[PDB]
Amino acid sequence: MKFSEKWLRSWANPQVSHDELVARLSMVGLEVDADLPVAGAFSGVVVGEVLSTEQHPDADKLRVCQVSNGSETFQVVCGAPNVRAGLKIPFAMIGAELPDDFKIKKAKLRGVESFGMLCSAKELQISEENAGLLELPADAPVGQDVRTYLELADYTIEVGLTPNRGDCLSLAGLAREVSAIYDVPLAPVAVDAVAAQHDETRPVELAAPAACPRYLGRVIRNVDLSRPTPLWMVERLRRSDIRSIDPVVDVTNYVMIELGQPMHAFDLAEINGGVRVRMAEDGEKLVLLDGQEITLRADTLVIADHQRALAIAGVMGGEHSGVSDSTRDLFLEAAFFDTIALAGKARSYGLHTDSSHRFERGVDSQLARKAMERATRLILDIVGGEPGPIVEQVSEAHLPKVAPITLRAERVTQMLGMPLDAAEIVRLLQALELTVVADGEGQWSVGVPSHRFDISLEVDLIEELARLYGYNRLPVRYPQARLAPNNKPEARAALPLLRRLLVARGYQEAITFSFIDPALFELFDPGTQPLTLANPISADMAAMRSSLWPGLVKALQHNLNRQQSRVRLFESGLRFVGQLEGLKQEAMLAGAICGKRLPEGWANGRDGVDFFDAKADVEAVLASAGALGDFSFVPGEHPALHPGQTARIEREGRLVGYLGALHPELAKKLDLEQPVFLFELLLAEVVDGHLPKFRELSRFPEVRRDLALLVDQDVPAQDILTQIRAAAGEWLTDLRLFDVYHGKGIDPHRKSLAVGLTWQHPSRTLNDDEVNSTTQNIVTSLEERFNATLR
Amino acid sequence: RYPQARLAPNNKPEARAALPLLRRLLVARGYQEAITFSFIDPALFELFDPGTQPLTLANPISADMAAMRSSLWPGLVKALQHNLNRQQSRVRLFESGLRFVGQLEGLKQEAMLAGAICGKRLPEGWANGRDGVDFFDAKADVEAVLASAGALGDFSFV
Amino acid sequence: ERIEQCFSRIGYEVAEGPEVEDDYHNFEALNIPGHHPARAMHDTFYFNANMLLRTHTSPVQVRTMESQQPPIRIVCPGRVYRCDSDLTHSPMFHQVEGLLVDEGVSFADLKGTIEEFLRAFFEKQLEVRFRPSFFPFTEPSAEVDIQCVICSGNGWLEVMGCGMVHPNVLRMSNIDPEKFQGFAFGMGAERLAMLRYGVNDLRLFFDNDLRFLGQFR
Amino acid sequence: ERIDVTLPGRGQLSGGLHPVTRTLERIEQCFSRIGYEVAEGPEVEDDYHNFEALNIPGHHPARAMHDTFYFNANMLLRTHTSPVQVRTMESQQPPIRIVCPGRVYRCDSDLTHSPMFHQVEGLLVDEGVSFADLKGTIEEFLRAFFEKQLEVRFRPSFFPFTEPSAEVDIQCGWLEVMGCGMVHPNVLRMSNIDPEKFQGFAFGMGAERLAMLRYGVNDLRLFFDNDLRFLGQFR
Ligand SMILES: Cc1ccc(OCc2nc(C(=O)N[C@H]3CCS(=O)(=O)C3)cs2)cc1
Ligand SMILES: Cc1ccc(OCc2nc(C(=O)N[C@H]3CCS(=O)(=O)C3)cs2)cc1
Repeated sequence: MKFSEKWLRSWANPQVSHDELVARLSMVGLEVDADLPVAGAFSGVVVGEVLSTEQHPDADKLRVCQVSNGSETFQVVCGAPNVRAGLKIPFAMIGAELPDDFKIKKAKLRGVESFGMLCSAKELQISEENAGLLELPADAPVGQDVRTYLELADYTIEVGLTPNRGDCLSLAGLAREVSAIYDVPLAPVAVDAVAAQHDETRPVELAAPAACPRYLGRVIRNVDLSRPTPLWMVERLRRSDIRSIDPVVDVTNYVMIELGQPMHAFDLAEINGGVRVRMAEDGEKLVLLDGQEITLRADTLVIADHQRALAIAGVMGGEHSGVSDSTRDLFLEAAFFDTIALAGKARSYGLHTDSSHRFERGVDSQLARKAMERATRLILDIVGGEPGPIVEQVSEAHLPKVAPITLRAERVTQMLGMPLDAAEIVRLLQALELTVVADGEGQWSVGVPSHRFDISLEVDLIEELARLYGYNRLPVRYPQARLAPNNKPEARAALPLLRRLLVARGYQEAITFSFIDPALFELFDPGTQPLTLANPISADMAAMRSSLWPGLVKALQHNLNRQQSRVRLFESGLRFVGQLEGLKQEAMLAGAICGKRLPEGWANGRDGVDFFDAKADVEAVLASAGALGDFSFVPGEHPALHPGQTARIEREGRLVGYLGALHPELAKKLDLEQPVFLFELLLAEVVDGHLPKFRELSRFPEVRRDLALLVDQDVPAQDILTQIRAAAGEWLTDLRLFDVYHGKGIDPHRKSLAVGLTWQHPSRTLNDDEVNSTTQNIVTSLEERFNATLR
Repeated sequence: RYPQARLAPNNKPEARAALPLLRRLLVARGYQEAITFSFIDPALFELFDPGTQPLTLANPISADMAAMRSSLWPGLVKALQHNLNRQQSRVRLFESGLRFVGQLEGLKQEAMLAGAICGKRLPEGWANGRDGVDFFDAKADVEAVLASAGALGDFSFV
Repeated sequence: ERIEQCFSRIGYEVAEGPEVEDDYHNFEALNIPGHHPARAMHDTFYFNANMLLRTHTSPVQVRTMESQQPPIRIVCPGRVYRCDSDLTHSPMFHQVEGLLVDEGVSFADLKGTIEEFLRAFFEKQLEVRFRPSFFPFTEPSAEVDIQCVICSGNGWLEVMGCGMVHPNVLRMSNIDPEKFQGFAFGMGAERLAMLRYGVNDLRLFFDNDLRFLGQFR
Repeated sequence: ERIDVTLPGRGQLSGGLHPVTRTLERIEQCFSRIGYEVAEGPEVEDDYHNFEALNIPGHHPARAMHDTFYFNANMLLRTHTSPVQVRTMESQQPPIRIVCPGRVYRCDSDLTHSPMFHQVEGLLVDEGVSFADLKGTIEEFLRAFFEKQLEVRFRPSFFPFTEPSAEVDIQCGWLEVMGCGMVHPNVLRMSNIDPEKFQGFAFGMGAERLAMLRYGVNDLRLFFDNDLRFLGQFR
């Protein structure tokens, strides 16, 4: 909402400077978005009158004019194509200071003496109209300072209104606030009833009184629509960001911006048998004044005649019913439309107007009549004509009525953290035009004025009090709490814990978009239909991810293309699996690595990362809550991964996730030349651990035995290690695979597994006989289960 | 009943490396946390702190628990060799605690973070090199700690 | 992490919810009527008529109010989504929302909480300004400003919003507004991170360039 | 054809923390989450902070060389973390909400008792604090700590620094796990806190005792040997 401060101050003057007013406005809940001067600075410019013009005898593009300042006649040489006798213009006398340090001096232009200059709006920084001289009203006061006359000592304040302050969508609304804020007299425009000159009316029917409980209509005969909108109105509208279009629209707009009442004028000749305020028929067609052809719905209120719809009630007029050049007679409209009935209606047709906005936000239900009289007077002043009587059709039953609210002083003290005096409370609420009647000790019955649509509860009253008292003047307290000692279980691996572990283990944390390209989704999840957005921002951001991998891989190659060799990234976030019916939204921890195993350094080996580097990272995470043993890495397969280098991770047979090298074919497709290692873990299956259960420490020495085992190249190492543990007896304290050999010294389809077996008895020393005995049973077990051999 | 409190949101500065943070970093970096007695043998104290008179107890529990430590090193080294003698090859320990420096008049009781390592650089494993730990392995551990609050550049190893 | 710590140290529980939400939890339960412009496809990402990507973490606070009776002290950090994006705004971002529902909560309590949170967060005894604003879920409501002591490039800045929980919001989730009062607050994580770290361009947050990321080690 | 098996991963894996450290962290967290500040002090303390300020008279048996480690006539190794709570009471005026974990020392040791150990002490000093407040605090702490809705018993006991005082038992037919009490008027008075305006409660517990209960540790001597075979069990 934009406005001229001068015009506001003509209703309620705060008696403080501009800066003070703009500051306070935001502090009371009307945030100022801009405060700008209406024009540039200048002095010595008065209203001048061109008495005569003559053709300059030595330059055809120039004229020799006689101009009066109401005190004296000066010869001014002018080259503007519009300079003519009778014209009221800004006369810059000798000595006048114009913008950008332009001082008017004496001149002898092509042998002719000039005692001043006549100006354009551009020259004065009034408008950008340099086409010619700023033509002032025929009735301008000759000699008066142009800044005084054109009200140039002014600013335009723009307020970013909140949806609850629809009442502030006018100068009337804004001036009421200022009067409340500053406890100053409010002087509203006195609107005298315009007396009917004739008896011509048009009947008005309220076919939908619940959607329009009040409608006012007036016949204005023999209007001259060729006449121009006066400057004061153009300036007031302009200073509110309303561009002048035609005299009749300008006044209905002016009345709206001045008082808050949106109004509409029809060409009386386009009204067949009077007005019918009714709902549209399903598929009723109406062409708007902007040319748009709307196909209406039964839920939409229209202003119609006895033949057809004329306008979409409170939003926009029709082309046919509206004023044209041929218009000689008017039918003025000022009505109240219910906010609930109008909510979202303009939007549903892809429309938004100053009228639709004010009606949706709320228009004072009692205002139509003052607005009607005001617009009548302005129409007669601007375009003439003869007014008939006002036809008021009202439905008392459907008029908005808010029940009085009881405000308790204790409730204000409680909420504000301090008591307010009864006199202060009454003063403040009455300033906002609320009706405050005492209802015993520290209680009142308060009534809501017709312009306010946000007040129905006791808390809304407290809000108003806090707002005008000053939010920053209110006390500061910290909330009381009966708090008890508490904690989460000890044996759990939380995500903040895991993140820091990954950090320590050389990972950088990435955050990628949850919605990816469906084509990317298809690469990592082939037969799966993603959960696809109905209104995606772009089509390459349409699919909800079922893996953090496409996004991580994409961030990895983003870096690779940016001169990065070693990219170690991790992300945590939701996975979206299935369609709405059955959708699983699971938190995942995923990681992606590439490049050298170690950073470049004098002390570091130049080996590239592999599977087993990523494996250690997963192991470290999986052991974070002392439950590593609960997990198993089984040879598995995943479409995004290399089938020869993929591990399916399980806990009690349930799937934890996957670990593996990104599939070489996927890499080809993505133009990725480096091997990439991925892992993804379902956080729900990682968080639980086990509390340490102490096992007694032996006072006796441990015994170690090393075994070199020849096995088929394809038999899994963990299958052998599991068999060894099962056959080692009760005293085995440690089992270590310290080497794997797949060389020339043995068969090309076999491998040697060098294992270290440690035993410790808790109550004595172990003898060589029993240990050799246990060792042979391990071997025997591996001979029968894997056809193993000692090297 | 549970006591009522007018509590206000609060926090410590963001850019700081707290001891619980550092402990977890050293855990991730392959260290085991030890807790050793603050009072050591005067002879051990002398080995690590030549020329200084320890702050000695008047009624020590034993004579080999008479000296207040001026370093967590004698205690850490002792826990390290305790393990070495108990069939351990790779011992990676850290401790945090007070050091006692000076006599009663002027005594400084400063919190220290100390670490001690020995054995193979890496644990025994099929994929791991059999190199023994050295200076530069411990250096990386100190570097990682010193960089924990984005101030690594503030430190110099001379 | 930092925002959570300011409250978890004082009894606030960290609450999480789903990112794919329903119109009841995301709008209706928060006093946002069916005809409200926030619900439109110009601002909200939809799957169908009823299912969407959450516009805030407020639904988490709703799910908490349904699950338990007061006292409630929660902080709700999370990924949130908005349709109307380009520069200055991303389709995905992070925010932390707060809720405290007890027997005798005031606007003074709210001011104290917010002012001390900001002081704690920015590690300065900075000036805090409360400006009246509007939200369907809160009444009274405020936009919170702080001085430019944390720059606009390393005299006030809007950093967050708050308000007293609306009676209808409580009522809808079976909390009696006569017995229980409450306050809520909201803030954008990226905005805060930008203020804290001197980050100029919001788009650096989702590119994941190592040259950006590495600076926060 | 570049297939591989699922052998162990390469390199270094995590170590772990000491069981006492885990226990202290856990105890602190139960209180820090509800406004308690972690307070630390020196281990080499004076007579005043360690005894006198705590209503322990000069002739009291706790002061003797049979229980307390001394450097000279007034300087000692602290027998508790209570001096830290004293230093806090001197430094500030109420409200005070602190937890004081730390190394403490006792002369009379062998088995069942070590010359050095760890304990966490608590202190809350405000305007209207009661014994009901103390019971609530302790009962909820223990349930939080042992992750069970266990039965809590308060038995009347004695301490020079508290009145009334209690020994706190939990089931498993009961086990004594900690002590507490309402701060003695003389203790507050001595540290310029008016006992007419301010009330307070304090509590004390041994970390090793708690760790032993939690982890099933039989012998208290395992805590200071630092055997890797012991330590490794708390990864
Ligand atoms: C049940 C319930 C009740 C109230 C709630 O209020 C959450 C709130 N949010 C704000 C707010 O200003 N939010 C925006 C600030 C910047 S941002 O990141 O765009 C989010 C104010 S009060 C939530 C849930
Ligand atoms: C100023 C001040 C006032 C009062 C204080 O009371 C500390 C307390 N301690 C206990 C207690 O039972 N302690 C022992 C339990 C097991 S243990 O490890 O032997 C220590 C009870 S109340 C402390 C400081």
